[PDB]
Amino acid sequence: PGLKAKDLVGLSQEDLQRKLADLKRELLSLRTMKATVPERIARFRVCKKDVARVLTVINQKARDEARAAFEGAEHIPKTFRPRLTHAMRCQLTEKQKRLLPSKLMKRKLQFPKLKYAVKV
Amino acid sequence: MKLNSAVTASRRKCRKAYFTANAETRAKMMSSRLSKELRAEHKIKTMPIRRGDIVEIFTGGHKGTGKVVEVRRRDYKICVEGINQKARNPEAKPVPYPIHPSNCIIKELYMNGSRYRAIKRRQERNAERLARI
Amino acid sequence: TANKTLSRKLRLAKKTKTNKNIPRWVIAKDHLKKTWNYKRHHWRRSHLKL
Amino acid sequence: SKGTASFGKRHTRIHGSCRRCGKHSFHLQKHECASCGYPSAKMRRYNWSYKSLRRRTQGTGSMSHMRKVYRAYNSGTLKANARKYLA
Amino acid sequence: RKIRRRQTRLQKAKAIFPCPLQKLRPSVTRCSQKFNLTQRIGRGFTLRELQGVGLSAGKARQIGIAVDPRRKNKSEESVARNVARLKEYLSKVTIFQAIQHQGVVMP
RNA sequence: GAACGCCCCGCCGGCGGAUGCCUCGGCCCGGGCGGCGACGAAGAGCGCGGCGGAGCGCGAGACGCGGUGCGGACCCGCCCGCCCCGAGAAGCACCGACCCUCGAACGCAGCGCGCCCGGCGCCGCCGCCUCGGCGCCC
RNA sequence: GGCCCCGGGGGCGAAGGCGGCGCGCAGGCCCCGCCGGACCGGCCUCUGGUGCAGAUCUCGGCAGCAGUAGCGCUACUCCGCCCCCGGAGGACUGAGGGGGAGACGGGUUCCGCGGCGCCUGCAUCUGGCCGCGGGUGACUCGGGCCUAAGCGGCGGGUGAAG
RNA sequence: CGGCCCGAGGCGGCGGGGGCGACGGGCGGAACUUAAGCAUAUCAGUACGCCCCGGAGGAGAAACCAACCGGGAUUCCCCGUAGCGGCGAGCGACGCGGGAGGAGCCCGCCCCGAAGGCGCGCUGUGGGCGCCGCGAGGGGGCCCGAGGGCCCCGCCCGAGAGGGUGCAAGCCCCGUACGGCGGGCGAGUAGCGCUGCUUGAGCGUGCAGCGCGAAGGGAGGCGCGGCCCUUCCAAGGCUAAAUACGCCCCGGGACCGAUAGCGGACCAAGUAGCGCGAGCGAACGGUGAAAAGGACGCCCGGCCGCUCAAAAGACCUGAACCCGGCCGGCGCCGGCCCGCCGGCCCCGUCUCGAAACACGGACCGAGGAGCCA
Ligand SMILES: [K+]
Ligand SMILES: [K+]
Ligand SMILES: [K+]
Ligand SMILES: [K+]
Ligand SMILES: [K+]
Ligand SMILES: [K+]
Ligand SMILES: [K+]
Ligand SMILES: [K+]
Ligand SMILES: [K+]
Ligand SMILES: [K+]
Ligand SMILES: [K+]
Ligand SMILES: [K+]
Ligand SMILES: [K+]
Ligand SMILES: [K+]
Ligand SMILES: [K+]
Ligand SMILES: [K+]
Ligand SMILES: [K+]
Ligand SMILES: [K+]
Ligand SMILES: [K+]
Ligand SMILES: [K+]
Ligand SMILES: [K+]
Ligand SMILES: [K+]
Ligand SMILES: [K+]
Ligand SMILES: [K+]
Ligand SMILES: [K+]
Ligand SMILES: [K+]
Ligand SMILES: [K+]
Ligand SMILES: [K+]
Ligand SMILES: [K+]
Ligand SMILES: [K+]
Ligand SMILES: [K+]
Ligand SMILES: [K+]
Ligand SMILES: [K+]
Ligand SMILES: [K+]
Ligand SMILES: [K+]
Ligand SMILES: [K+]
Ligand SMILES: [K+]
Ligand SMILES: [K+]
Ligand SMILES: [K+]
Ligand SMILES: [K+]
Ligand SMILES: [Mg+2]
Ligand SMILES: [Mg+2]
Ligand SMILES: [Mg+2]
Ligand SMILES: [Mg+2]
Ligand SMILES: [Mg+2]
Ligand SMILES: [Mg+2]
Ligand SMILES: [Mg+2]
Ligand SMILES: [Mg+2]
Ligand SMILES: [Mg+2]
Ligand SMILES: [Mg+2]
Ligand SMILES: [Mg+2]
Ligand SMILES: [Mg+2]
Ligand SMILES: [Mg+2]
Ligand SMILES: [Mg+2]
Ligand SMILES: [Mg+2]
Ligand SMILES: [Mg+2]
Repeated sequence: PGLKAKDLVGLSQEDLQRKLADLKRELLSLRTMKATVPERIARFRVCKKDVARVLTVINQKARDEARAAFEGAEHIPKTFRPRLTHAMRCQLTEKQKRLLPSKLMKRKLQFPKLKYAVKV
Repeated sequence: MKLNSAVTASRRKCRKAYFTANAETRAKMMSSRLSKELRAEHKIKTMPIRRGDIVEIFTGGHKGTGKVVEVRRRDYKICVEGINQKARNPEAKPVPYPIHPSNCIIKELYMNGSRYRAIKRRQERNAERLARI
Repeated sequence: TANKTLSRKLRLAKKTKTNKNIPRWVIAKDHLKKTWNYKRHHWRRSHLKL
Repeated sequence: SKGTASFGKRHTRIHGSCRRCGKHSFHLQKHECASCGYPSAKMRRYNWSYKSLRRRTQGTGSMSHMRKVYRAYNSGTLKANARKYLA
Repeated sequence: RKIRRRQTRLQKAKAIFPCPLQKLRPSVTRCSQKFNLTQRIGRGFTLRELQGVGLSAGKARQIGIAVDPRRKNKSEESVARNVARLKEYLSKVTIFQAIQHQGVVMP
């Protein structure tokens, strides 16, 4: 059970931050009760995961904000860059690899490829 | 004779597949017949067993009809109501003799939205096959 | 020694913390017959080199 | 008295825990590890002991990043992303 | 390996349909005194041979003829035999349900 | 003589783990694939479960969080929880995040300290700012 | 790999084990009774990691010997009632201590309650053993700082490199 | 005081560093061993140490081979003796021929001169297979703890590959067969002399140090000098394919079956344990269809009996060596019914010769040595 990430979606940043503060103090209270009942020990589990959900939502909203803030620059923060391996980031582009000198290109546009059949 | 070459015919691999199967496969592996009446009504030959189905047993030393109280998927067996090990006391609790789902025909089905829908899905696919053939 | 660094203290503390037996409800839950944790140790015959 | 009596004069630690490989192999006076070779930048590896090689190598740990990257390549969207980049 | 190579040449044949898998290669004389009177398949046709029929190196390459500008003829009979081969091939070629020739062309 | 010892005319017991049968394991061949890293790898340490030692997994959001699909009654013990034409347990696949200390390991050190209020490692390429020279000239 | 005349033998009892007869010059084979509780072959053709008394053979189990050889540090006794606890007696260690405390090494052995399956080469109601809870607080003590003998670093130098 | 030249500190963007038991490239580089000794030789241009990429890599479009009624870049596969050598032991290419695959090109030089990628550059830029899903068809009678067993009568079959189910199942259940989505031409150079390594390369196969050092030059498996002939253009660069391979995933097998097969089949093996360290490294698989994992009563652990087909009771079967209780009797061969008479040294081995005071062997089980190219 417990709070749903959809029901935290579309809520203001300060409502979210106060709800996180409440959950933190609640886990302190509950941990104190543990060190000093079925409903209480179920609530402890549900509340750990409620904290996790609030923090998930806060991070997702902030990330979308920042990725709009940097959308059209020349230098993007490395966190928002494409997901690619080291090798792929270092490879040449297909256009760069298919670039041809002028004289070679001219002689390649002269006599292009042709479909033909040969009989017996 | 098999023709498909991504499917093993190796006893070691088949037995290891039967054990260590995941839960969805195990649930599908625990199927049983529908009776003739339900075969006529739903036009379906087999269903995965469930709590709330009434089952008529044969071929065993514990023969009778009862409702499915529990499903022991690790063992691939089902605990039916009324079908027990013979107890020692006159008072002591019942203890279920576990029945294997292929030793039964389901007599009356538990129904809900998902059961209805998956049955209709299966009918339409069998109809595609029957139109092809 | 009575004069020990925190790093050696912490690794010794973990050995002490994990030197325990299998819980009985764990034995019942997991359906075990082996009930001795053979990674236990005793200070008299051990040579912890931490 | 070169045996049992001489064994009673041992109250020193020659080696301690290594910061890189974690073994009781870091020599506390030479300041250099006899198992992995720390503080060398490269790891100590020898072909005359393949059992020593198999004891600590790629795969005896978690392989967390490489595991995710391989599954993403083999079945996820990574090569499509490569095509979009390399356009 | 036999199956692997058969699959590869099947894929290539589909890709380039209806071209043949092979180029037109010349007829040449085997090198030894021991293999003196028989012919075999060479690498390419000489520019002298192409000048026989008209085609240039690029034009012949385009219409599917191996061209070897490093070879030099050793006599006039070499030329006559290979110009007959070129001339007949250019007879028998069509250029665009078509038929894809198989194996070596004019063995 | 009895008894001890020995052989077995047979009947029962111990100690030990051979033989027989079985096999979620090995080995050989062939086919795929050939996919890591300063955006922090491989590896190491420590910690994380309601009752939690080992191994798997995870990282202070810790025995896991979210999104899209599928699936459709369970969840090894004790507890909880779910249950329904959708209300959603087991399970599966992709994608988005979190990601403590050490480690090519990057303020110095390895667990102790700094300079400064952003932060503060080495090499190289291309630019740029500010500069030196009784180099050649003006 | 084949055959085994309506398609070879098997819970109406397979393989193996223990006794017994029969056949064969022999290697070996066949049957019966008891145990056991799921697989096994005769004939033709094919293949091999194909037959043990020995190797100071390897691994495992195990006999006689045999209830045998064996169990420094002066010492215990009576009663409550065990080598434990109490009281009374008799002794010892003898201030370079069988005393009181630190450094190194050990790593929880520390404390309280409970206990005797293992250990405590005899016993135990004892315990450094086993279970369950606990436990080490610094402006002034030490480490952090300084430098010793040393060790590392330094535009660079050298070496096929490391 | 400015320009150009040669340097210094800082800042920004970008790149490098480490990791792998294979395949691949570059270096350094043994000894055991064989020669029935041992130096050259061989092992071996191997082990091992250092460096460097990739999905392949390297190589590559003749300063080639040849001697023909001639071929024509590179790689790989089939095929087979010239020669080297204490001319001993040993070692050893290749062309021609048949196939897999096939692909060609440009910088400097020369002409234009900023036409260029314009804070640079005239000490020269620019041009000439995987993802989904359906899926046929057997009863009746005996008996068992249990029908996949026995008897008798049938169905499906593009499916009689197989796994499960309380005992051998096409028809009890998963699967199996039949289909859908994504789809004008290179200088401290070439060559030569001396020296060291390397090669089948032999008065030099390839490399290198040092000294000398060209113009038309290189090659033609025996040196030097001269004349010819045949055939190529070094000292600069790029390039697909046919080829090779561990880890991990997938399928198969006249392979092993728990002292075997990997060291490792067992919820926790490179684990427990051992060594200051480099490193070394085990043993341990199996109840039953179902845990039904042991009622009631009686003594004060035992006895009775209970579950189950059965205790199979901490577990399948349960041999030998060795031992305890009851019963019988007091070594091999042969005759006789049975305790007499006759014969009998401890095997294996080396050896002229073993019972030897020659050596190995307390007992028992399982393993254990002429196979392959
Ligand atoms: K990479
Ligand atoms: K202390
Ligand atoms: K100790
Ligand atoms: K001594
Ligand atoms: K060291
Ligand atoms: K065999
Ligand atoms: K004795
Ligand atoms: K006590
Ligand atoms: K050098
Ligand atoms: K060498
Ligand atoms: K040698
Ligand atoms: K020698
Ligand atoms: K020698
Ligand atoms: K020698
Ligand atoms: K020689
Ligand atoms: K040699
Ligand atoms: K010789
Ligand atoms: K070809
Ligand atoms: K069944
Ligand atoms: K020169
Ligand atoms: K030279
Ligand atoms: K040689
Ligand atoms: K010679
Ligand atoms: K010289
Ligand atoms: K000549
Ligand atoms: K030569
Ligand atoms: K010559
Ligand atoms: K082993
Ligand atoms: K002998
Ligand atoms: K001898
Ligand atoms: K003799
Ligand atoms: K003898
Ligand atoms: K003898
Ligand atoms: K004698
Ligand atoms: K004697
Ligand atoms: K004797
Ligand atoms: K002898
Ligand atoms: K002797
Ligand atoms: K001897
Ligand atoms: K002897
Ligand atoms: Mg020292
Ligand atoms: Mg754990
Ligand atoms: Mg053998
Ligand atoms: Mg013998
Ligand atoms: Mg005294
Ligand atoms: Mg105490
Ligand atoms: Mg004792
Ligand atoms: Mg002080
Ligand atoms: Mg010799
Ligand atoms: Mg050689
Ligand atoms: Mg290459
Ligand atoms: Mg040589
Ligand atoms: Mg083994
Ligand atoms: Mg037994
Ligand atoms: Mg002896
Ligand atoms: Mg044997």
